[PDB]
Amino acid sequence: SVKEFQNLVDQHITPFVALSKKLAPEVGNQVEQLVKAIDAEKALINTASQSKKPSQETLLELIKPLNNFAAEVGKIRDSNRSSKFFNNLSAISESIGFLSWVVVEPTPGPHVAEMRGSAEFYTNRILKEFKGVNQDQVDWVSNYVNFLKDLEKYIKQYHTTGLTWNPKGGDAKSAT
Amino acid sequence: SVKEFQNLVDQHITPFVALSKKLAPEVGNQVEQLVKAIDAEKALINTASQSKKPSQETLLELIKPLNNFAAEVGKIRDSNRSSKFFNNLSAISESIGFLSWVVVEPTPGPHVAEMRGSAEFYTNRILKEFKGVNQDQVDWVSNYVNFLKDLEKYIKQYHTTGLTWNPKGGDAKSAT
Ligand SMILES: [Mg+2]
Repeated sequence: SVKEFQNLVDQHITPFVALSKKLAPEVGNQVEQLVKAIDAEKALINTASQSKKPSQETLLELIKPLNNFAAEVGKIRDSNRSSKFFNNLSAISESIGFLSWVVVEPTPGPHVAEMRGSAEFYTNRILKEFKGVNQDQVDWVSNYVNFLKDLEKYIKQYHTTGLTWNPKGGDAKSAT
Repeated sequence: SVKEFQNLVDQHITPFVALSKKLAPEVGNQVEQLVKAIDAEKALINTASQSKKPSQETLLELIKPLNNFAAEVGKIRDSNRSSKFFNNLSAISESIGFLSWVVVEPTPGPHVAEMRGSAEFYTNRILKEFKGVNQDQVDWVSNYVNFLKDLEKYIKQYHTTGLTWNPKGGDAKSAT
């Protein structure tokens, strides 16, 4: 259920947001958009639990808010090359497509795993630089990597071959 | 060497530019920014061939042009999610960090290979959709993927553990 998705946010994203704001202002701002995107994703999982799978045309419309937060995540990073936190900004900007697992079938889990590999290329740099030197950096990496690992496990149990829609539900081309 | 780098460009990038412009205007526009970045990368190779390795502060300034065109490649893709060629846009935007091999040590080749895996995640989608249907899409993929594979081979041969500087050269910040 959606509570299991929120449990992942509570466990990993919560502390991650705080560490992000503590590390640097532009990392905090980029992660605020990731959090807004994650909230939108939770809402789409809930809508899908209540609705018949929509047409491809309708699906392309439902994903728009997510893609717009992804544009901003990428813009903040690409415009901050001269940040002392560029590897942190990259870990997120180069793996924000994990959000698109909701329109991937039959491999939403592998879609997230691909994006975790891209995040890790940068977070491995952060650990090499900061292990034993800045515990906030180390814990920031742990929270994001664990979030992606646990998101893949959530997908594998609850949306194994694709986001779970409801064949007896209402029309997705709706909202509230 | 500068001439061998240009040879990669002639073999793979030049026909790729023609295919891009032919496929869609936004793909042609994104690829023209990629070419400007490759032109800047060739010039840095030339600079390094004739200059002593500069300070870390100076290296950060020398790569700004490259990074500026990379930001634009990303911007065009992120702004065109309505493109009927989004996988083509993503193959480039998600791998444009291959350009940064010029500041990576001792693993510039693995750096490009990591970016090639990100490009292939998207080009494999293009091939699955278009092999047997649109030879221009197939050839577009082949040229980009072969440019990255040949670039990794070029790095292995001429800049194995890092871009080659000249310890008996001039100042990188200026020429003759
Ligand atoms: Mg990007």
